[PDB]
Amino acid sequence: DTVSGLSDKKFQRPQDQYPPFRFGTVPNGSTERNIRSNYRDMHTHMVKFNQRSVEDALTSLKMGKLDAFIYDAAVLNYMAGKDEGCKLVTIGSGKVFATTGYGIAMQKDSHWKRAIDLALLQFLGDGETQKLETVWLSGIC
Amino acid sequence: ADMIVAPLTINNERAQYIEFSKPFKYQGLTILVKK
Ligand SMILES: *[C@@H]1O[C@H](CO)[C@@H](O[C@@H]2O[C@H](CO)[C@@H](O[C@@H]3O[C@H](CO)[C@@H](O)[C@H](O)[C@@H]3O)[C@H](O)[C@H]2NC(C)=O)[C@H](O)[C@H]1NC(C)=O
Repeated sequence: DTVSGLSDKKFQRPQDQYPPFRFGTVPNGSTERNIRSNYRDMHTHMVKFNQRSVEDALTSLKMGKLDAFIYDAAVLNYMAGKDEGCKLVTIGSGKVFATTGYGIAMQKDSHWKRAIDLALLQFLGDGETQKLETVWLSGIC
Repeated sequence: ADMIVAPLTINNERAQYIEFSKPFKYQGLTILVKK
């Protein structure tokens, strides 16, 4: 690896002669809020972003436009898993910063939450989420 | 007791009688072998 995450001085201090620049961070989504809330200096420097989704960002990176991409964990892992050859993310076990999870958003205090949540717990309990992982999210590398 | 602050596992059997909170650490299940 070349960068130790969000604590490296290269990211934390954008004043290098060789300025490793333009992590994707598609604007006006979710991780941009975290960046703009915690440390404003990247958000100030970070302007050479991508105007499209990961699909354009990955080809731009392969073409040499930018050398770093900062985005979600699951989608980036899937993209890396489904590729000719392989494009490697940083150390995967430690590449999950600001851990959270997906979920279903409903109206404030609705009675469905009592049942659908327990259904989801059951689903994770019997292993029926597991073979969905095999079927839908897999790659060669 | 009025609260449980401990490594409590969230599952179906407990959610029927308890209102939990969002997880603060994810974990799974492994096995221990002497080596
Ligand atoms: C993030 O929020 C912005 C806020 O609207 C979303 O739209 C972008 O914001 C710009 C700046 O307000 C908008 O520019 C507009 O462009 C039209 C056509 O050129 C012009 O007639 C207007 O007066 C205004 O300047 C525009 O709606 C849009 N930006 C572009 C380049 O189209 C944006 O969709 C949200 N999400 C993202 C990922 O940016």
